[PDB]
Amino acid sequence: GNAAAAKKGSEQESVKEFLAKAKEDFLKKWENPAQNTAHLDQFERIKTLGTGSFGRVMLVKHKETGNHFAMKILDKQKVVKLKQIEHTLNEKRILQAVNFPFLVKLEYSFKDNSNLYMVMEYVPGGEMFSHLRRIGRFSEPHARFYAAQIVLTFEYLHSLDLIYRDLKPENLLIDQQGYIQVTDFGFAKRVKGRTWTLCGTPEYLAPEIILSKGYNKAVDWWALGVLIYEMAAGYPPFFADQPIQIYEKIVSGKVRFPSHFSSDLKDLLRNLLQVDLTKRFGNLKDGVNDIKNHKWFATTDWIAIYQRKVEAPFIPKFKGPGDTSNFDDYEEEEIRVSINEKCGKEFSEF
Amino acid sequence: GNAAAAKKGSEQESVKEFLAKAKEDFLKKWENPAQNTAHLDQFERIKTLGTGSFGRVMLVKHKETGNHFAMKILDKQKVVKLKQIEHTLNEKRILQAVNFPFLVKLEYSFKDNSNLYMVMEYVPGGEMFSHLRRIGRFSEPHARFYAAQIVLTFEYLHSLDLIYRDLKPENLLIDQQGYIQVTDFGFAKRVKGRTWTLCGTPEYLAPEIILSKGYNKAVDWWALGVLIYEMAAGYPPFFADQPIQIYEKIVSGKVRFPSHFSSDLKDLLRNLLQVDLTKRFGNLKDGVNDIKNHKWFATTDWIAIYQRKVEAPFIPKFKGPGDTSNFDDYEEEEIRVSINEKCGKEFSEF
Amino acid sequence: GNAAAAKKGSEQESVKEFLAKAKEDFLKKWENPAQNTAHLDQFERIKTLGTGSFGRVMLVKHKETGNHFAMKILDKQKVVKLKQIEHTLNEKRILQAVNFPFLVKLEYSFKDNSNLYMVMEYVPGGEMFSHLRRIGRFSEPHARFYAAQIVLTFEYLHSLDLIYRDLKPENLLIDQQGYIQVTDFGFAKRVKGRTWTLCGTPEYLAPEIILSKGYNKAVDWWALGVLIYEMAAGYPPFFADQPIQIYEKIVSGKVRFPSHFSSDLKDLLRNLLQVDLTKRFGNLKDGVNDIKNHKWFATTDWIAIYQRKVEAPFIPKFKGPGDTSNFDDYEEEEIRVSINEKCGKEFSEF
Amino acid sequence: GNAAAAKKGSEQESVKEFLAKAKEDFLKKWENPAQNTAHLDQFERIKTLGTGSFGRVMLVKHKETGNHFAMKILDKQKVVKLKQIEHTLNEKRILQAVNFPFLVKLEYSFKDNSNLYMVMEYVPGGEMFSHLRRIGRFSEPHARFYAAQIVLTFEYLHSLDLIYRDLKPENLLIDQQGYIQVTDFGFAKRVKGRTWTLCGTPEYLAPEIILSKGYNKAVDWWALGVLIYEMAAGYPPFFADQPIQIYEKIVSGKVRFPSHFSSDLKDLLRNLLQVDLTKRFGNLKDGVNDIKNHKWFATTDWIAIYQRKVEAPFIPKFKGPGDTSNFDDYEEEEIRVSINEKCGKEFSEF
Amino acid sequence: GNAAAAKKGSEQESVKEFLAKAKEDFLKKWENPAQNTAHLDQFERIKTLGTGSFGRVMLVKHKETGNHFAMKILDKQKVVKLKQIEHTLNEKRILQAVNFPFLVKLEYSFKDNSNLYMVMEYVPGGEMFSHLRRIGRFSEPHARFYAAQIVLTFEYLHSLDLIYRDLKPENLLIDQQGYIQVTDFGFAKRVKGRTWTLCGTPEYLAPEIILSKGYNKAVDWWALGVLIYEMAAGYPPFFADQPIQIYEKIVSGKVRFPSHFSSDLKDLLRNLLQVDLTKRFGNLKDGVNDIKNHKWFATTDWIAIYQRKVEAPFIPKFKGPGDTSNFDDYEEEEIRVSINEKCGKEFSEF
Amino acid sequence: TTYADFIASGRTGRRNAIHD
Amino acid sequence: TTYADFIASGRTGRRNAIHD
Amino acid sequence: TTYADFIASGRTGRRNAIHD
Amino acid sequence: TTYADFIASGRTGRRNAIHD
Amino acid sequence: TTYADFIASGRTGRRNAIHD
Amino acid sequence: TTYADFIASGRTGRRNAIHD
Ligand SMILES: *C(=O)CCCCCCCCCCCCC
Ligand SMILES: *C(=O)CCCCCCCCCCCCC
Ligand SMILES: *C(=O)CCCCCCCCCCCCC
Ligand SMILES: *C(=O)CCCCCCCCCCCCC
Ligand SMILES: *C(=O)CCCCCCCCCCCCC
Repeated sequence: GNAAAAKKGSEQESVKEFLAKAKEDFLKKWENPAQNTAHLDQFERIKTLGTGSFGRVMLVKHKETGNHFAMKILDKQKVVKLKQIEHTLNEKRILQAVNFPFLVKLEYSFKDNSNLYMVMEYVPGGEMFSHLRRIGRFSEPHARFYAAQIVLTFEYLHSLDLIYRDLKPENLLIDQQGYIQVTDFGFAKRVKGRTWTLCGTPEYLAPEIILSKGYNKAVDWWALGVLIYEMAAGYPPFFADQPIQIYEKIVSGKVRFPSHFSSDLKDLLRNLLQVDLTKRFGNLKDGVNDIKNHKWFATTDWIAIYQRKVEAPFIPKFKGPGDTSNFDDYEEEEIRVSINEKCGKEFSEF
Repeated sequence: GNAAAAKKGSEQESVKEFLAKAKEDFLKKWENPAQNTAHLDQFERIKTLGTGSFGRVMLVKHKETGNHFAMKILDKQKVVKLKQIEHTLNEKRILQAVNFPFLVKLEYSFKDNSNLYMVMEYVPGGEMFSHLRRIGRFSEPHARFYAAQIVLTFEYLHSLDLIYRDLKPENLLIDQQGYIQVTDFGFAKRVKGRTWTLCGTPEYLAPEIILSKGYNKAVDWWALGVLIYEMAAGYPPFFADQPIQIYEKIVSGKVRFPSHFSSDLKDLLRNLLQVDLTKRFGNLKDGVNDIKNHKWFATTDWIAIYQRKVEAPFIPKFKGPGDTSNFDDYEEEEIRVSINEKCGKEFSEF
Repeated sequence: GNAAAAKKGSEQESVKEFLAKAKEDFLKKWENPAQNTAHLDQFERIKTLGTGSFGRVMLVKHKETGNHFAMKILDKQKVVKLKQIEHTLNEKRILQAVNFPFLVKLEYSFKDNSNLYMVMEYVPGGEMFSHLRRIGRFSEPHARFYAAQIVLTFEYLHSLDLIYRDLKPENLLIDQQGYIQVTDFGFAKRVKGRTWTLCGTPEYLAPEIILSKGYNKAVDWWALGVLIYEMAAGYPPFFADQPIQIYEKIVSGKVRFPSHFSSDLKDLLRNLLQVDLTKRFGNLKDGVNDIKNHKWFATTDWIAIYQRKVEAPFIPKFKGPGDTSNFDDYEEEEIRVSINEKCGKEFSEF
Repeated sequence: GNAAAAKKGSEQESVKEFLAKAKEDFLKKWENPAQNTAHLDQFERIKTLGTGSFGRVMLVKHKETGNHFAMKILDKQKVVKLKQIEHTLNEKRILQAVNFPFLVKLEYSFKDNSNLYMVMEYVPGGEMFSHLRRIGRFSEPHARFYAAQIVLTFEYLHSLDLIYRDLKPENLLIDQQGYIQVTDFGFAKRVKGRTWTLCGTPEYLAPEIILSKGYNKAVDWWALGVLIYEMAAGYPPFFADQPIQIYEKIVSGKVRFPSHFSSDLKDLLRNLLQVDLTKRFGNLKDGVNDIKNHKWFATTDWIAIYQRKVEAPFIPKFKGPGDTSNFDDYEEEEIRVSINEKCGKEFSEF
Repeated sequence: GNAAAAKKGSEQESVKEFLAKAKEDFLKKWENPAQNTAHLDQFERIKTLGTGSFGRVMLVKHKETGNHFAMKILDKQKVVKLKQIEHTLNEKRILQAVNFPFLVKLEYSFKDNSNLYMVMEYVPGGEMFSHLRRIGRFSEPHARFYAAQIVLTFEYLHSLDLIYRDLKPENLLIDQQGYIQVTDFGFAKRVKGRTWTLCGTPEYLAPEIILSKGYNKAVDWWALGVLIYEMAAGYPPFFADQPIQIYEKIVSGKVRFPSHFSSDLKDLLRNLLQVDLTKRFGNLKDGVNDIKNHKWFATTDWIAIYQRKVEAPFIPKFKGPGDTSNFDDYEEEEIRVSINEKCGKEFSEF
Repeated sequence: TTYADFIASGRTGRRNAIHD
Repeated sequence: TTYADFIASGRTGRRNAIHD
Repeated sequence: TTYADFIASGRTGRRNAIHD
Repeated sequence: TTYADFIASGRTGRRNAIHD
Repeated sequence: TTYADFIASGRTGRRNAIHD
Repeated sequence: TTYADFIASGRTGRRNAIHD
């Protein structure tokens, strides 16, 4: 339960076993990675869904199943020159090792002479980001629905010794049913203990990251505070034109809460946007349960949300049968793969 | 339950007894029909709700109860000349014999010299059809809500040896609360075994009907496939300008699923829009439970839906206090009934 | 439960104890009132939220907690001249004595030389009134959600021997989460038995009030009938231009129900808009349970609603970060408090 | 002018010369047709805009100009088998001969072994039809704007001895600026005098066509009556389920005008939906000027409309940069043209 | 006229004299500047409209007239440290010297010990920018309305030897009536001949500016091309993530026009987004009249637009009586001005 | 339908309370 | 009002032309 | 802003005429 | 996408039943 | 209200990540 | 269509001016 009754007891009994089966499992895939699961002829290319720094994302149809995926194609040379080899390699390992309702699923991965291909599940509703910016702000029920899902996602990731390091609306894809799916595990790190890299988006940096003092999984609960605030408010708690000014403001931590924030919402936020890590929720004795048992979460049944059985506030209805319009009617390219294998030993572990 | 726990056990235990009390009951009314339950002076005529081939549908107010019904008025001569005597007679018998949340209730029936009157419950939200066409397509949660209700309606109808034979959005009226009510039992047949009539709307014909080979209750699970597809997609799986071309396409059964269909939705649909009846869901060993226990239905509690206690995605708010505007401000007629009784022995069983 | 199972048994077992702890409690605060709980320097004034006959309502921020309240400021002289001393005094006593989910909370109260200040929780979504008038009418599910909450509010108030005497959409504030909060306890009376004052809004007067015959808590169940009707219909059951004509119509009690009202809705309403108090629901043997167990309420779980754990149909998203726009960008005043204490002995009990 | 002043005098002086230069001109192109103006390599294929009975319409980009056209591709064999050779040939001749603001321009035409290609200007706003059906009905100013444009189009066509024979919303494309462009000159006929073919859409058939008595250019003014009525009303004046019933109603000509039709609109319509051709407007002594000088047209300056300088009520904003979404993300074909020239002598005049 | 008739002759005769009276006039104010026209006590402060790098913009009410202005307040020290002294001084001189319908009017200017105050007319509809981003793209009629107004604004500015140097949607404020008002004359330069400064927004830089080769008034006609394109398309012709990549693309000048652009729109744009200045419109022999007499402008009467007598496509209705909500309910400051005069000799010419 | 009656009375706005 | 009739016929969609 | 005042009076509905 | 096909057929309106 | 500040910064669009 | 590119850059918000 969330607190069914003292069936809260069964909630916790269950969470406990669940997460134990989960470490066993991750550790096996983590420590013995699954590798090169398919090839390009198996997929019809439908349209370009997008275009990036290492290449395109494509809507593809797997020919045996008649199912649709989004294919991220990465040119080896481009990732090598952009010095993204280790981020790429790391994202793939994490992704093929992990398994939760709300993480986006890496369906297949393979390389070929030119390109690395990570075929993921296609989540047509898009990111939370644009919906949030078109709608303006989300009601505290809508915003709590999503909060509940991320708490659970972080409870799981952190048990596998994974700090996500990149929460914001742009990595939270909304699916068919109206539930979150987190994308981009390129800054996640499996770290037991403390680390030192400057990474995220400025807005969501916890004061320790900015301060270069070393940091841990407690950065993700500070970014849940930034996230609930921007969902329920419209805009981030600390934002500025220049990043260094955003930082300016973050290391002071002086937040003004909107008057329509409930006393209750404000007080969850006061302990997630905590600067003292000895007072930050999710980083105290009572771990997540300090967050999970806050009165803003009082009407949330954590098992119902896990089970995907709550009714979603909003389901996106992106327009355009087959090919959409927003996704986009781009100028279609060839995907050329070469007569020779480029970058073989760097991407050898992929 | 849907699968409460192994309270799925109580779901099924219960469904089992329910349906048993149901056959007992139908068989009594079926085999000894209730007949001529009221008369015209009992009703104030408010407005014409519509006009058909055998006559008008009227909004009427029953004077003792102060309650509103929709009165279908059929001119005996017109039904006789249109050769609809047996369809009419059959619809009435079925209707006065059957009893389920989601079927529209025949409140009273009587004839008089000229006309037969079937007074039904008034469901002001109208058909699903127009709502569907104004909205464009329905989210897989919205579309599954309705699917759940029809699965239950067909489980019940088929246990009473009734094949509905006419599913489409135009017979699915949405009520006050947001739940379906199926209208039009003029092509339903109580058939144990197999039948041969060409009936339905082209779009929804199962390949066997088109092929004239004989057919059974398995045609209604093929039409649930056509229905979930048109709700979740916007348009039917097979449609064309000419019916014979729709047929053309149906007997090949080559469907292309929209990219926003979930892998899961596509795979429910692959076994309801099955051409081999040895592979069509609802027609295998595991009857409906092959459908009811598909992962698209995974978050559905079948008892909650029966009990009408789920919260409805959409409730229509047709405009116009008393008399509406859409329903319609027609030119009002007299209902004339004659000095002589027309067609007495044909409609004698009514 | 609402009727969980014969867990209806636990519903009622529980309601029973709950309400017992509740009388104990109210009686203590009622009979020994809490008094003068704070002072003005403790609060930053943000904006004027509104302006009345005894003075302004202001958005204020309590400086220790960083929380927002709405401050009703009343000038003692103005209340004294408007002869509102006893209504004021009475509202405060009731308010500091009572405690339920759906009543608005009096957070602090104090006076000073000039003014009395009742600092309440800020409920930014505003009244149900304007939302209702912009939307036009509410679906019977939306309208039942609110009905369920008021039934519970009246069950509690009436157990504490309090007749509310002023139900209408303008005192039903919708909060952050989408639940009702009743404001204005200035006509409530703690009366065991019968009373005689002419009070309410014309539209909502029960025939006994108009008739000057003496009346009791049964007036509030007649006003729940007026309320469900105006929510589900758009307009009141009896309304006219002149109040005396509204009365004209109320003491005849001839209501016409809209055709889109469900047979079921109409029949709940026939016994709440009852003129014979020996037939009015909530005033019979079976108290509220005649209302709570009506088939319109059939899908309502009364504990879920109490527990605030149902999902709200509509959550208002009033616009304007901090200061809004609707709430209003007024010409800001000083709050002047004098060198001398005005009206000291009249407001002495406050 | 429309009636500038007695500058109506200059309107008419001008119309007069204009139309004279116009016959001279048409007659030259009509009697000496321009032929085979380009070839396929000159055009990049962007997307399929649609698919028909003789083939596809494609969005194409002419490589020298960087301009977009819509390419109707017709397979010679298909047109030959569908017996459309003469309609095809006739549409092309008419189209390459005619020149007016509101007719859609045939930019190039050519054939090749397999297919005939008519490259037209691309008018992205689509047909009036769907806009009309989504909006419901058009205000008499909006509806008169379009009426004014068609009056002018028919004045010109009829002077060139061309009866259009196919008016309805589906051939009236709305362009970038908000003005009409008439498509489909496949039933137009250059007939001096009277003809006998059954052609149009049922709804728009003038009683003479139905009656098989012979008919002339007066059929197009009856179809302007059907058109203004469906624009200003929502639905056609005579419509039914079966065409033969539509005819049923048309040859009686009993029209009921909506109550929101202005007395003035009703009276223009009474003489365009005239059954007696001796009383039908546009067919009397005063030709078009009976229509052009009707009080519904009183505020219309006919030269301003010609000159495209009035401000358009509505400009469609179809969505989807490059490729749209509505136009459609189809499955793209090859256009195959053969090693051999099919149907050479039939399409020889093309 | 635009081309009334050969009243085009009177258009041009008139434009000619107009612009002559205009140079006479500007030259007088330019060469003898009006200076220090009022003081702060003359104005009631209403609300903060915004906050910048040199300070706030405030809604102010001039006490004699009861009229509203927007007061830009600049702290002398801040402008001195930001090295903006000459831009500030220059903007003011230009602004007090110039006079056209579509430029925003500097109503008063004064300094005081601390701050410089430029009181401008208040244009509540806001920038075109956000409207454009909320609406998505503008119809070619809407977009041409605005184009017409900027052509006229640039014809005038350039005659006074002023190159604007900063066109984009964010400086085009839409007023009460729906007409443009250009703000920000901080990068305008009165230059006869050629200049060398890198200034504007990346998106709108003409290739010469990027190339550092020297440039003239022809940069503003390249920025009219960027502007008509972003209005009629949604997005800029050249945009990228990094500015240096935007530049990358601009100095190649390879633009792809949307398919819904009219052949005519595309061809105006081909000669405004010209890289060869010997082919760029507005910079050829026929000056502006190459632009003003392009067929996209064919239905534009240039005098009607000047005269403000065309009907505006869109008038913004920003919400919030007095104080708005979008403009903003900020935390209000003091404006402190000091006991001593800061920066006296630098701002001495102001 | 009395809703048309409804709109026509002034009683479509905020109703106050007779009183006391 | 026949508009309700209108919606109920199938003739609310794209009408083609009898022909030729 | 008095608009908030406005909404709060009952005088947001159809105003009749004192009279005669 | 066949949805564009869909709109273009007349079969976007109320479909009746072949029959009987 | 800083929301007006918010709109005025360029930081109303897609935010990327400093990095690595 | 590059419009999808457009949305994905941060350059969908208020653009400032390089400068001076
Ligand atoms: C309480 O209602 C019943 C317990 C059944 C819950 C199933 C356990 C699922 C727990 C997984 C939680 C995942 C969060 C990281
Ligand atoms: C499982 O939760 C509890 C079982 C109580 C369910 C009531 C049984 C109703 C079954 C009727 C199903 C009708 C479908 C044809
Ligand atoms: C039935 O489900 C379970 C009983 C638990 C309900 C908690 C009791 C709360 C009753 C308070 C009702 C207040 C109404 C005046
Ligand atoms: C009256 O204002 C001035 C006359 C100038 C009008 C130009 C003539 C154009 C006439 C063409 C009409 C086309 C209709 C078939
Ligand atoms: C043509 O119709 C009539 C001429 C009257 C026009 C008034 C002249 C105004 C010209 C000012 C143009 C300003 C553009 C920089």
